[PDB]
Amino acid sequence: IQFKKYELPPLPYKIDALEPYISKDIIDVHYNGHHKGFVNGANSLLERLEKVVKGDLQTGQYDIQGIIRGLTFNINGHKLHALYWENMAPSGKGGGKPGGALADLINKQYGSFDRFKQVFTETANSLPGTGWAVLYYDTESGNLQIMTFENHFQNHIAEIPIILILDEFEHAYYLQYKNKRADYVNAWWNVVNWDAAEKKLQKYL
Amino acid sequence: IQFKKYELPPLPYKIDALEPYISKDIIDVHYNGHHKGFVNGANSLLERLEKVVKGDLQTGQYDIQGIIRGLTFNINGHKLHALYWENMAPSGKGGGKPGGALADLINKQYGSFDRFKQVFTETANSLPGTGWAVLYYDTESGNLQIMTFENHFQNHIAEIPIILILDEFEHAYYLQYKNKRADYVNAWWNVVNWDAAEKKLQKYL
Amino acid sequence: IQFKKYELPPLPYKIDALEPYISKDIIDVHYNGHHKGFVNGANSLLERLEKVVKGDLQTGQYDIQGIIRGLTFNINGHKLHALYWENMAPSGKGGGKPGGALADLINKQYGSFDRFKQVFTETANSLPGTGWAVLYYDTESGNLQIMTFENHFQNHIAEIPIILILDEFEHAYYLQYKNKRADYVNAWWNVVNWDAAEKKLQKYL
Amino acid sequence: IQFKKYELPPLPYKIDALEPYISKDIIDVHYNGHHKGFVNGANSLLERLEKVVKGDLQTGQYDIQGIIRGLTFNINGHKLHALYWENMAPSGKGGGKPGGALADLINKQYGSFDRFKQVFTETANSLPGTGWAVLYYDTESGNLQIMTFENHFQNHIAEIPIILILDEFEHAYYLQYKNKRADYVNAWWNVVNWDAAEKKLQKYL
Ligand SMILES: [Fe+3]
Ligand SMILES: [Fe+3]
Ligand SMILES: [Fe+3]
Ligand SMILES: [Fe+3]
Repeated sequence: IQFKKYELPPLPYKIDALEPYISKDIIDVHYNGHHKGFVNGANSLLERLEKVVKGDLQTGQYDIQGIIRGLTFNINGHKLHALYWENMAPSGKGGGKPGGALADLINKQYGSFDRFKQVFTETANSLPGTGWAVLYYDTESGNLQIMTFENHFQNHIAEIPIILILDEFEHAYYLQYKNKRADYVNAWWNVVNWDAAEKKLQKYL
Repeated sequence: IQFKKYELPPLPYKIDALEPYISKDIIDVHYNGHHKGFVNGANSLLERLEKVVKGDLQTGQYDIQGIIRGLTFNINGHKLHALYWENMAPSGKGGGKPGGALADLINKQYGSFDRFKQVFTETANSLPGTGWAVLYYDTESGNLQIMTFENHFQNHIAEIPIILILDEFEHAYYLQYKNKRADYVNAWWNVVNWDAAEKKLQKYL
Repeated sequence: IQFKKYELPPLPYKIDALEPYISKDIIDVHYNGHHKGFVNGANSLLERLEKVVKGDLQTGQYDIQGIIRGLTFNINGHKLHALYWENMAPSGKGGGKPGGALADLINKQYGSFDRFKQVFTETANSLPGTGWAVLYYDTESGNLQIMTFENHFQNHIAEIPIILILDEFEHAYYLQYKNKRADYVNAWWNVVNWDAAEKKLQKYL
Repeated sequence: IQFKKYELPPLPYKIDALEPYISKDIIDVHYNGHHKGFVNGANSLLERLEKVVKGDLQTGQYDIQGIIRGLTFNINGHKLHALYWENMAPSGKGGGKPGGALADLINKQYGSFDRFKQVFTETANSLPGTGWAVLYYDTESGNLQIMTFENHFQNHIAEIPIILILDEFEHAYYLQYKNKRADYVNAWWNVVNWDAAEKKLQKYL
């Protein structure tokens, strides 16, 4: 008996494909260092949890909250980065405005893409500390719900899909933007994979 | 322009259907008081967010983190309780053991339902403070991942479905069990809607 | 080598001394059940941490984040309740308005005690989930800073003293007020130990 | 009526005084960028809270949880960095081992400074995400309690003094160590201001 392990997905493009918005130096360590670290961290914790389940680690030889909380940290660390990479694309394929159903929903709920961009940027910059900014598609209400995560595992909304995702941990921009997170946020719009976003949304319509 | 509002789902059974495991007094206020409060809280915050989007509330007339964080609190409060009600059933329909694919997965990953129950109960009782204990079906790895939430919005794992959900806020058991949360957890197994659980799991296989 | 253990302080009054604002039934289990549970939880975790330090628990036989986070949960659980009991007093000795330096500071920063009461009550009721509402005396700025804690260990401000403390976990009022936390908050003002508060403030002036 | 504003304390040394353990480039932006940002953020929120108190911002023109939570974030951001700067010193004045009462307490509770260093380093590296690692002096138990903070405001222990403090946000080491936080932690021991630590501890004995 055991749990299936996680696997680092391949990057959808070269590490420099996002320049000049996000330097290849950032992407390189962000993917090969940070993301890989989450896959590894999640897997080692799964191996440890398997031992708890099998009884190879008996009472007093583990602290369950440390394992469980470490798992939500690493698993989300992996899942969110995997979404992050696929949510971006080199300028041209990336950037611009959304079309199809996504654009329609955005207009109905925010008036226009231009307004949405403002509100999202504003909400992303209001995030106290490290975390993420995402646009959910609530399959229950049909609302494109904006949300900011603190760390990788706090503030998520249960079961619904992430359509737009922006990494706000400092390692996602520091080497290039230093402490100017807001400039990184502005630059990020230029590599958003709107087509992938529309494609994902379609799956829930 | 606006967001669609949330609606309190009807209870799947009478308020006393879960006795003697969970008194009708608890269920009554838990549903009509607590759950309804989340729907209302979420909706009023949505109305407020609409005003921010439309500009009826201008700069300096709102604190976005208060709205956004209040939304994750109330929206999850609503969604999780909605899952909670459907995840239980009067003794007979509720309780017992799971069958089908769910039982198979449980045996492959935990050895047996008996072991799973132990590990879940142990993990649920380790929760520091109020929150939830859930069993996820990770569509990525195929793992039935156990997790404890702190409050309604901390520790969730992105996008994956909740198969089993246990409410651990004090209002879910205090009136009947006082501070003996562990006794409430033991009693809860008797009303778990395993059929609904198998049904939900099937949807992702 | 070892760490000193914590001790449950004696209650400053009889368990019914706070009626009719907080029933003796609540106080009884709140002190003998909940508070005692924190002292015990903190001590057992300290014993476990001692074993990690001494090496009796070797690598792979513990998950440090579980121990450390369990310690902040239980230690604060103990400390905050200890402050809570001393921050209240039977009607007469408790309730009313503050005098001395505390009253003056309140007037300078909030205009009046009445205004302060309003803002504090408003802030306490805005707390999403379980936790606490406190009035700090920031020794750095001299500000009587209001704050809400989520659970027992989130949102504290480093090193400064708590002058006013209100428990907002459901077990502090459920048996008597059920889900009407706001009514409990209003009733609480009637047992606030303003003299003890003035006394504590004096120590930092 | 109003609240007193916070002030950025002057750096205790030149921005390059901590090299080669922490580059002057990091210190420069860490102090002039990050720390200053917290003082400013705290003050603007205080100004806003004053308006809520005075009534210049009426109902519906603010979201109290956003103000209150933003205050704990920024105030701690300021206080913790202020402690951080004073807790370090150029090599010579900094680094080495503690003496006096601090050393004795460390020996009684951890066996030796060497063991303490190991446990602290281990605990600091276990921190999931950004935050801090601190050594508290619990005035209640007399325990030198280790703790890791998540972000600037989560996991603190009420009212007790911080003797040792290590910043674990990525901006404290990224420019020099990139994602190798553990190497930064090892290097940090070389600039710990043990004398200041002993001095602060003395105040509570
Ligand atoms: Fe990242
Ligand atoms: Fe509930
Ligand atoms: Fe309590
Ligand atoms: Fe810092």
